[PDB]
Amino acid sequence: MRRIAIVGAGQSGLQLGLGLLDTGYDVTMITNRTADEIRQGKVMSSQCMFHTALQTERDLGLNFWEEQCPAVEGIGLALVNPENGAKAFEWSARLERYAQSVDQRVKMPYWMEEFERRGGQLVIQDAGIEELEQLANDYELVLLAAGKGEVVKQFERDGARSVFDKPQRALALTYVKNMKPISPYSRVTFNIITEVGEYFSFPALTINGPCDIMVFEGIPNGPMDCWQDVKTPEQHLQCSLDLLKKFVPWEYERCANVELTDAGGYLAGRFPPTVRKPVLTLPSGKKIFGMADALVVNDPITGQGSNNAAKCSKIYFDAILANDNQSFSEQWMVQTFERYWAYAEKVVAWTNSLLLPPEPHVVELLAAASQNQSIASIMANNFDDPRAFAPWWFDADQAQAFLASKNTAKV
Ligand SMILES: Cc1cc2nc3c(=O)[nH]c(=O)nc-3n(C[C@H](O)[C@H](O)[C@H](O)COP(=O)(O)OP(=O)(O)OC[C@H]3O[C@@H](n4cnc5c(N)ncnc54)[C@H](O)[C@@H]3O)c2cc1C
Repeated sequence: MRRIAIVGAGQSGLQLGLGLLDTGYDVTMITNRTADEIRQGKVMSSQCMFHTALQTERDLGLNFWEEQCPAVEGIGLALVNPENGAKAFEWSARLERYAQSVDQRVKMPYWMEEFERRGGQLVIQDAGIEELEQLANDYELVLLAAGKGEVVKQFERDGARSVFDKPQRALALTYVKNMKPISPYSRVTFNIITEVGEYFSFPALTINGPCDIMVFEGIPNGPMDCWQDVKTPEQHLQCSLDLLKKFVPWEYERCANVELTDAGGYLAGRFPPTVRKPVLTLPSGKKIFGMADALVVNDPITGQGSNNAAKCSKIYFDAILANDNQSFSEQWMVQTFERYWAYAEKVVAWTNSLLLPPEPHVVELLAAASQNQSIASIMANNFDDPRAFAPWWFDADQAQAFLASKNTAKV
C-alpha cells in the first residue's frame, strides 16, 4: 500500500483516512483543531445525512451513533406567503430509509481518536503554503480537505462552474431542547417563505443527547438577515423565536419551552457557493489535491455538503485503491475529481436553483406533490440522490411531461 497525507479532520478527510487505514495504507492527518477543541467549541453544521451517505459510513463500521441518534423519517415542505401567512400548498412524505444528523462536535472527535487507534498519525498544525510543501516532499499524495478554512482559497476558482460570487443566504443555526415532536413521523420541516428565506428543523444528536436543530436561511438584507446584530446566546435564541412567530407560526407552536442545548449550540454566518479547480500547484511545483468542500461548497441541507463529503470520500477511496502503485499524478487527480463532479454537478445545479426565485415549472412541480402523494414521495426521496431531479427539475417541457405521466397514472 501507500503513504497518504490528509489536511483537515472533517467529514471527508476522516472518512477517507479511516477507510484507508483499515485497508492497510499509512495515513498522516494534519488538522488545526484538537479533538477536545472540537468538542468544546461551537456547532459547525446541521449535518443531515441521508441514507446513501449514512450507508457509506455503515460499510466502514463508522456509524457509532446510529442507536443513539433520532431518525429523520421524512421531508415536509410548505410554501408560505409572508404577507398573510397563507400556505400556497404543503405536503410531507416518508423517506424510504431514514436520515440522521450527528453533531460534528460528537462525530469528529471520536473519529479522530478512532483514527489514532487505527494507527493513523495525527498532527495538530495550521497548514499554510509552507506546511503543504513539507507534506508534498514526504508523502506520495497530499489531500487538502480543509472545508471552509481559507487555505482552501489557494485552489483556483472555477468561473465556468461557479454561478455565484457572493453569499446567497444569511445562515443561522440554533440547537434546542424541548421542541415538540411531530407525529406520526419526524421530518425536515422545510418552509419556503416567499422573497424572505427558508426555515427548517429536524431532530439530531448533540453533545448532551437528542435535540432539534433550527435552521434559518435569509435572503440577504431581508427580514431574516438579522443575525449581524445578534451576539449573546440569549439574543440568538430570541431572534430565532421571533422569526418563527412572525413567519412560521405553526413551527413557533412547537417551541414554547425550547432552550439552547448548550452555550455553543448556535452559529451565524454566510459564505459564497463556489466551485474550484482540483489541483493546487505549489511554488516548488509539487501538487496538492483538493477534496469535498475545499472544491465544491454549497448552502445548507439542499447544498448537502455532509452528504457530498461522505460520497466524495467513497469515490476518492475507490480511486486511490484502483491506482495501485502508480503515481498520484495531476492527471489522476483531475480524473478522480471529475468522477466526483459527475455526481455533484446536478446536485449543485439543484441547490443553486433553490437560492433564486423558483422557475414557474418548479412551483408547479413542488405544488403537484401536495395533490399526488406519489410525487411527494419522489421529491422527498430524491434528497438521497438529487441527481434524480434531472431532467424535469430544469426543463419546463420535461416538467410537464413528468406531471402528465404522474397524473394520467393517477387516473
Ligand atoms: C450552517 C451550516 C449548516 C450545514 N447543514 C448541512 C446539512 O444539514 N446536511 C448536509 O449534508 N451538509 C450540511 N452542511 C455542510 C457540511 O457541514 C459541510 O459541507 C461538511 O462538513 C464538509 O465536510 P468536509 O470534509 O469537506 O470539511 P469539514 O467537515 O468542514 O472539516 C474540515 C477540517 O479542516 C480543518 N481545517 C481548516 N483549515 C485548516 C488548516 N489551515 N489546516 C488544517 N486543518 C484545517 C477544519 O478545522 C476541519 O477540521 C452545513 C454547513 C454549514 C456551514
